[PDB]
Amino acid sequence: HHHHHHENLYFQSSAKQDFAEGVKLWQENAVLWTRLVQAFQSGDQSTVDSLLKQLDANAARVEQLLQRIISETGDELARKGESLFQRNQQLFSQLKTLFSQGDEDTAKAVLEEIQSNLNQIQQIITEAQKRL
Repeated sequence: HHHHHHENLYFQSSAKQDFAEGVKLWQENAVLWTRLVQAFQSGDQSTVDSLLKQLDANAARVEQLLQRIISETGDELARKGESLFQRNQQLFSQLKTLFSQGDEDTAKAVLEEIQSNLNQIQQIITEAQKRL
């Protein structure tokens, strides 16, 4: 890893490593969520639920990685991203309830919220890379 930024920044290479791992997990989540939406459209809640479990697991994994970045470096962007993943975790359990009830209408709206969160996370990733 390299940190040759012209600004006096204290980003750690081990934090950058954790960041890279978090991004890869997010990329996986992006694929899993994309498929989730496809399953949602087809009405296959059983696949959706399974994917939500994977999405939640990865979200927690990234959360931990971001906390490590905060602990070592103190990246405010990691904190921002963390809260977005934490919200997604909440929304994943919200979907679980909604699909258990059968309320796909609201579940759609929740998925839309998750989408916008993923977009914000992408922005965090982009800007974090700039600072790294």
